[PDB]
Amino acid sequence: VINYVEKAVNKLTLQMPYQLFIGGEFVDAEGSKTYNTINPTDGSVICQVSLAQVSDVDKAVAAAKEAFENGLWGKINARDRGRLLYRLADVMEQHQEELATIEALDAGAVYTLALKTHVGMSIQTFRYFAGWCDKIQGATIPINQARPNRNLTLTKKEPVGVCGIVIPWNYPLMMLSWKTAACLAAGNTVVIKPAQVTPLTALKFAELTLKAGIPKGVVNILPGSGSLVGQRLSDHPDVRKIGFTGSTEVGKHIMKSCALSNVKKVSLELGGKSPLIIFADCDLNKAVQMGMSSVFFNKGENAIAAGRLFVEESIHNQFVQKVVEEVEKMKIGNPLERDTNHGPQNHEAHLRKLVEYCQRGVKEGATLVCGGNQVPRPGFFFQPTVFTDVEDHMYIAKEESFGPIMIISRFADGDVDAVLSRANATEFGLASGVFTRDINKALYVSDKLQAGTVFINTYNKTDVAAPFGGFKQSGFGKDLGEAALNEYLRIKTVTFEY
Amino acid sequence: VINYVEKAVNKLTLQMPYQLFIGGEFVDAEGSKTYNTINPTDGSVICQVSLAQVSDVDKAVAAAKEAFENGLWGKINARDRGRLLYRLADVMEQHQEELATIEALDAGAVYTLALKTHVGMSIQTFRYFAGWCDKIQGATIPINQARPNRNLTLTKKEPVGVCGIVIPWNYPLMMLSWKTAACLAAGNTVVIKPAQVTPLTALKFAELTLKAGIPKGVVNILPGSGSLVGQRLSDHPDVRKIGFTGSTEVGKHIMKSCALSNVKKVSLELGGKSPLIIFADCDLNKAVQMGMSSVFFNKGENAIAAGRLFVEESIHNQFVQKVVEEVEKMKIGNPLERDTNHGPQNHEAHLRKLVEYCQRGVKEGATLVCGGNQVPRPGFFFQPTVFTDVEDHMYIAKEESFGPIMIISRFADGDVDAVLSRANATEFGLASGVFTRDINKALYVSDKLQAGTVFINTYNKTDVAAPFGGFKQSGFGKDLGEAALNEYLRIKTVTFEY
Amino acid sequence: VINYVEKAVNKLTLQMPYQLFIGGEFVDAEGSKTYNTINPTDGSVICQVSLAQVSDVDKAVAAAKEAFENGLWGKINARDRGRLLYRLADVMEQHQEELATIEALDAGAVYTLALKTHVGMSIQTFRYFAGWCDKIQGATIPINQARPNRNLTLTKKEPVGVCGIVIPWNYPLMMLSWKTAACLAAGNTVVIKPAQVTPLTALKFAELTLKAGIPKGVVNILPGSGSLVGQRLSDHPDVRKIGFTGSTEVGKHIMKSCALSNVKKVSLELGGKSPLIIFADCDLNKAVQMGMSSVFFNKGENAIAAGRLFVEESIHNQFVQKVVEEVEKMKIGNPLERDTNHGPQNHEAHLRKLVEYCQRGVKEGATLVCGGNQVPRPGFFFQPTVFTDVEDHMYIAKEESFGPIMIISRFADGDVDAVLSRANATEFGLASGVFTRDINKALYVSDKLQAGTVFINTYNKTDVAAPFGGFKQSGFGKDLGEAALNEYLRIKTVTFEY
Amino acid sequence: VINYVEKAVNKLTLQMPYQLFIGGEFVDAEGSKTYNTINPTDGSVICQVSLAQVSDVDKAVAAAKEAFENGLWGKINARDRGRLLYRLADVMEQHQEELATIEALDAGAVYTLALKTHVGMSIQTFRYFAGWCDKIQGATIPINQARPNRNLTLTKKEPVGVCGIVIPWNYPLMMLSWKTAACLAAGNTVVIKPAQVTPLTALKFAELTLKAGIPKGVVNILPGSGSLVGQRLSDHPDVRKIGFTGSTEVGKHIMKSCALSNVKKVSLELGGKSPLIIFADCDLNKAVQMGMSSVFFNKGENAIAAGRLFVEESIHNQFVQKVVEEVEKMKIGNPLERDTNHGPQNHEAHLRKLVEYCQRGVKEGATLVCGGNQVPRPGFFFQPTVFTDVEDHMYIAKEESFGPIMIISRFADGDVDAVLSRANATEFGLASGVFTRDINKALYVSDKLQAGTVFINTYNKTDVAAPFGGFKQSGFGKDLGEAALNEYLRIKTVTFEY
Repeated sequence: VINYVEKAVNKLTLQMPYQLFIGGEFVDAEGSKTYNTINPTDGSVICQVSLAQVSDVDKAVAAAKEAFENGLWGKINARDRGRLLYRLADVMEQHQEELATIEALDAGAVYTLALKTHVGMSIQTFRYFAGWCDKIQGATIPINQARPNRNLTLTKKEPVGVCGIVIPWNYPLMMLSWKTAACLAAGNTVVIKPAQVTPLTALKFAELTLKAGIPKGVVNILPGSGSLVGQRLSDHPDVRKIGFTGSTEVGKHIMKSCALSNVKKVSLELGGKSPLIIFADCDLNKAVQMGMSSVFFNKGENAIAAGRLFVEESIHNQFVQKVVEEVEKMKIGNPLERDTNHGPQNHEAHLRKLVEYCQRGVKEGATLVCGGNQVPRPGFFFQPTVFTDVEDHMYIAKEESFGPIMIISRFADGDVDAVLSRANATEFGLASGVFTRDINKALYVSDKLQAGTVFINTYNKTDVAAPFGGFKQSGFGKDLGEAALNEYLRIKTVTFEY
Repeated sequence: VINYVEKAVNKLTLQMPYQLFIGGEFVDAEGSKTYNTINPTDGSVICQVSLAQVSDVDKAVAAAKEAFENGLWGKINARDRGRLLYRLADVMEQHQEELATIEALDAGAVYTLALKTHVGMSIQTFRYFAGWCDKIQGATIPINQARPNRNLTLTKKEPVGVCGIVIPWNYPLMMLSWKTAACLAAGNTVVIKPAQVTPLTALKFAELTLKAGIPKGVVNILPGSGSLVGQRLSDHPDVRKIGFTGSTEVGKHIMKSCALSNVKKVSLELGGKSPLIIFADCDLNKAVQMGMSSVFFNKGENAIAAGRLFVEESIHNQFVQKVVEEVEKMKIGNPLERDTNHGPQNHEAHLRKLVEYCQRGVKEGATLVCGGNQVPRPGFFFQPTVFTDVEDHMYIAKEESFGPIMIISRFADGDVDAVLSRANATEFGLASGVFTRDINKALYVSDKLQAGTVFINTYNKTDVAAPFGGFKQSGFGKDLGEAALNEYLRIKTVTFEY
Repeated sequence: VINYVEKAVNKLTLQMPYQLFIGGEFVDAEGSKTYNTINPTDGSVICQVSLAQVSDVDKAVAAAKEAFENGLWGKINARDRGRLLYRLADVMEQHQEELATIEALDAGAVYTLALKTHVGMSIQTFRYFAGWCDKIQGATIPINQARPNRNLTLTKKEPVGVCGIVIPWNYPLMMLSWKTAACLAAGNTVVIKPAQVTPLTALKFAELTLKAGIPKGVVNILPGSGSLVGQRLSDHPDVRKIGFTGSTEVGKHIMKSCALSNVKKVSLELGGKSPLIIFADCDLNKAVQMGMSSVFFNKGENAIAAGRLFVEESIHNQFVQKVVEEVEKMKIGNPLERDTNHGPQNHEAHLRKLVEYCQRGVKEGATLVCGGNQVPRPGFFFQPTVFTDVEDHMYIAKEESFGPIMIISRFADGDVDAVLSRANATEFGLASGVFTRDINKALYVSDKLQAGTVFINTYNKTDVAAPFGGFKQSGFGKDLGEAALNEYLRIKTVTFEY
Repeated sequence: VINYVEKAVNKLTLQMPYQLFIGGEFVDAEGSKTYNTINPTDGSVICQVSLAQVSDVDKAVAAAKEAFENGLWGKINARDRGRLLYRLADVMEQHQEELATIEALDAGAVYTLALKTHVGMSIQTFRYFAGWCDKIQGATIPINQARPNRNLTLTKKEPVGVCGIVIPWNYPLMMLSWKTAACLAAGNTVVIKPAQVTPLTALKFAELTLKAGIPKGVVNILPGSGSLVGQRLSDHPDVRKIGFTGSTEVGKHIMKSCALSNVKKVSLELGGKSPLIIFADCDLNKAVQMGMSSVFFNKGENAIAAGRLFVEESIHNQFVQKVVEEVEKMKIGNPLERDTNHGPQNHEAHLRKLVEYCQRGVKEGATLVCGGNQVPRPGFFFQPTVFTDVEDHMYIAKEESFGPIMIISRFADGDVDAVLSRANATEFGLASGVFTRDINKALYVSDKLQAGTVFINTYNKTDVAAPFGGFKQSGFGKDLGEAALNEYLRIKTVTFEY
């Protein structure tokens, strides 16, 4: 039997695992060490969670290696790996209310959105990839013939083997799902590190894999310190790939560590400063609605949020009046209250960073139109904010808030290429967008924008079939889509002579 | 007008550029510095070659950058880019004897082999990749629809931008062309660092890009020091991809610097210790021919040369006897002479290295059945060598020689799984092969071998359409085939709502 | 409520629909016309079944058209259409014991096989294709830019629309599943025509689509005379694709009909005379079992069965001696009994042709080693048959039997192209096989065989991922695999200038 | 030596073969039968051309079948096949002035346009398809494993064999180039039947294949009666694929014949009546330019000609007036005059049909704004024509004219779905267009149009990489694009057990 932290909320009896998941069992960390996970709604401790040690990482991994090399996962039909992954998806759906509640407690996700998206997309993610398992194909290739002889050349797609994935705290389960589904669809086994601040949906997902019959060893979760577990996953000789989403500096270190050990393959999503250009000839109310969302969605803790809105001169003031009208209507509150629109930031230290951030924006000269402060109520809520008169040299033009702060700039009537470089000046390139009703503009603007995603007349419109990843200092590699699969596959060439 | 080093050799008149190619002109390095390049057939100094300085690397990068962003190459149709690359290939052909002659002098490549393979394949590459330009396609993806609205999602494959590629010395022009043709075809610009010890066909090549009409600044070439130029390209914040083939420790470092600067994408080809497994049921005469070749091809300076031969008990002795018989017959000598089937080694330091290498095999217990020493003639020639009684723990069973040293162990009659396991006991994984007439062992062994390429009843049969790359510590990324392009393209997702 | 035929048998209580399925409701045919369906184990009348007339064909088409054009199926996400098909597969799984049993009474399929294979594969078929729904992608293409402007070119894969599929009687549910599942996955709607002699499992399937939530009109089934429904569907101006499996004469007329109406798309799969070539170096006992199965599986009623076995002189006599011993251990009997392994032929008329066929086999000079006659018992059973001494010019060497008739020819030891030649001297070309331990023989033999599928050391090894169709007069077009989707999709090219 | 018709014209001495081209040699038809080919600039006989008889067809097929089965074309590497086809484009380039004059003579194509587009695009198509040869690739597929044994499934893509292709007269060289290039690229051989009224460029083409090194018998050409040649090819037992482009009645008959003989494969491109919908928010003047071209290009002799312009009510009259302004500026005359805009129709009988068509438009109530007549001068000119007040039931609203006839209908402001019905109420569906500055209608009208090509803010912008073909009664199959290659290839699934 599994030890749970029981807790009655949202009409529910939650049963939450709080330990390391290694080898298909929940165990305490070495020397029973633990740490506190914190509910951002009121500041309380939710419980104590195991704190992984170097020798626990070694066990997660030995188990991942054994499951891959000798266990069932590596011996069964691609189609059957499909079945299992599609079953895990049914289980996740059977437990959806419970997972969205846990994600609301653990991470401050407004409960309606945690159902429809955090958990909703998690489920689509496994179901999509399960589809791929028996549809991953190699090639036969018509090479030159060694006459008087004959040659056949074919390629076999194979799994890379044991993989370490490190997940961010903005959407704990969904991001777990994005990287894990693809990784396992390709026939790998995995050691997962959820962020230190958000371990709970990972741990419950762990248990679901048991409920789903996924073979002992295939999934191993290690909550705890990022630089203890992330570091060792990178150095380890039996790990062949690291998937990393997170901060830039930590990214660089990770790739560096991958290089120094065994030249493991590495993915990196290091956030962004995504531009959104809004011309005069767009549909303005809709630009307001979608503009607001491009910033405020999931309390701005969103690696592709619009980090700079460039609004055409002649509609700028009208756009700002309208955004202010609508911001006053958002309902800030507890994530479990059904009428809540805008919930807490994820943890305390981020709320501090948000405060410091808008302090500095005011200092350096920008115009603060609303918000900027902690909301006066318990927990870690932050007021939806709007800056105008942002000039390209300001820190709030260069830096990623990861919070609900709308940073607006003007550009001149009909002045396309100039606004284009302003928008391209960054060393990020994770996403971008443009609103206009003119087709020429839209097409042209999407060619020139130096970002991995261009949204046209919509925003935050990701999908499990559509690949996701940045250019430049946002990193490289994709999550979601056929393309995702390639990070977790290796290609073998086989050339016969006969 | 271009300065040349003129030489009457091989019934032609080589006219060799010897300088830096930067932005369309041959120029001297900073401070007019130069180094000598040496002819391995006689020990003499072919000529003086510019020695590239940090400020030159930067000038080469700035010109690659201008050409990508504001040059014609970035404006022209994909079809016309293809045209230009087919032209280049025609020019290369028109100069085939000169290029193979240059390569004979600079690298010691036997002229016939050079003409057929080094240059032949080179020309095939540019031809192959030429036809890819206007067939590089993206996708349209049926995403869930934001009803009542509609969504179109598509992808654009786009060039990554300024690239830097670092070429080894074993097939100077060929290796250059494997990497450049793919890079160029995807629409990038390039800065190429050929090995210090082999700069010559790379500068001739550069002159040819001029004959071909490749716009100024698309190709730039920088002979010089490996660390000086490699390190600078790795750090430069305008470079976005490194392609690298070379030694383990250098590669790791390259990958490190890529991480610590701007998360530039990277590729690593790091050689191997490739196992070749020979079963008593193969055609034995053919196995001696192909087996010998698997080692001695291009005097062993070959990244997928067979590092270890495992030969079945029942035929081990008859197999050795026959190899020895056939080695006696090889004419070693001047690469320019028609009779010659074995050139000198590339350079002096690699020859001394092969000498230490075989002493070391003897000290540790392996039988030295022939060769082992420098051939007593001018230049840097090495004896085709054969070792037997080689135990799994020996240094020469683990380390990559890069020379003509066939290294043979036995295995037990019947013992399939056992041998696979010893063949897989390396942290290399570049290539492998199996000889046998049995369909069942061939398919099974090819599954179980842990390497990027598996040759079945042939060896060294690469082709411009078949992807080439390692697993484990041989690195990652592919040269050749369609897969090679994915290394030099990026995917932008455009998602419209309407 | 639905009118059933109830039947207690095999320890279940069968509930079998028996009417036209049209617009999601079972209805009687024009003027209440009916015909009888005969149990082949005993010749009795299972029941009356509706007899579709012309006005019914139009009603079914008119329903499919409305459901494609205005109903949910043409409006939902590709992703969700996936879910409906995975759901249909789970419903078929839930009624699996019952479907196997209807297939036993209706088609004389041995129960244990009907369950593992007819039903089994049918489930995989819907699971596999449900997978494709949202992995069906078009392209983005790099056309020449109309300077000084820009062009964008993409392709959208769209459904074809209303399809008619005509299903054979050999594996009724399975072959329905084959063509239906791909058709639906691509977003089409369908009118299905099962074989006059095997309507039952189709009609029960029609009911299960109700349980799965498939919108009304998407599936429609019309039992009846093949030549009336078949005729009308292929004439109808609102049907845009016929998928057909059946005989040459009928297939031909159908294609002719598609042309004279509205130039509908067609696929044709017209049977086979598949050569199996058995080499002396093969594993003789496996060769015998796989040989047995190659002819006897599903009492030979199988478009891909080995209709000639060529055996190498040195092992011919020993092969026949063994085949005969095995033929003799075959238990013949009621498909419902656990220990039966050779059930009755599908229907009387077919049984009669099998009789006529061996009459001519004997008349024309072939040695009849065993069987070749109706088993004396009731219903329609036929005796496992083996002919040896078959000469190329003979009727039984040219015409497909589609019964359990093994037809053997010698070929001279070591004569490969000569037998290849004989194996290819047919206007069929649907499948083939070679048994041999020689990789070289195996690979060469598979190049040279003029056939849609080549098996190597196995036979009847179809898989839902592996495309299935013939060359020459056996047809064109694939079932199964990614290739299947192509027969049911159109490609639209969109070219913008901007 | 070949027999020429020598003509000094357009500063050149043309050398025009006039014989049948069978097996690499030009020859008279059976009993030397000939027919004349008429210059439509002045109605003069150009010269007499051989007239293919049945025996002749058979000879050509046999020469193709021999070349495919046993000749060089069949044994070479796909890469070497690529090369020859590239050489073929080069020879055509060197002859490009000559071919364009020949086409100006035989087809009345304006010389400037024959050079740039008729011949230019031909040159492109060969170049395009040459690149595809060594890049046509099969699959390796993850099927379920027959445990404890193992399985390998792969697909080989192979040629179909002898093809027959029937070429229309409107762009004789170009159309021939379209089908022949992909056909040859895929590995097959061919009998090409040019239009009876336009043999000359096809025959000049055949000479060129000689110069190019195409093996004797890969390309066979048979000028003469359409019924005689095309009908024989369709029934021939040794032909395996027909590619047909022309008229609906002849197309239907062709498909029928493929069915009746051996179920050979068939493509049909059967013309269009393609709608071009112009919205009031377009650029008015670009619309009048692109609009005029959409109809008048190549004298209206164009399968994707805009057969109806639907102009939004509010901009109609301004549009019709501007169009009249511009039609009066078009210069009419000799195809060799370098300032000609509009040349003669292709032949008398078509001129005569243009005349009748226009009478009929007026008779049924449409408004003749200009033209609708033979231009009085020698040869077969027809006036550029504008019709207005066209209504949905009229004959000229339904029938394809294939002449230079603008047929305009108004449509009510701010309806969109209602103009789509009108644009879709034809049984043609080859092409279509939308002019609009508004992205939302553009993307939506592109989905909704039932045609194989949608131009958006441009027209007639085909391209060798972009697939061309029809839906509904326009036929099926593609020319141009990767997807054309699959009309000419078959797939072999090969399945191992081991």
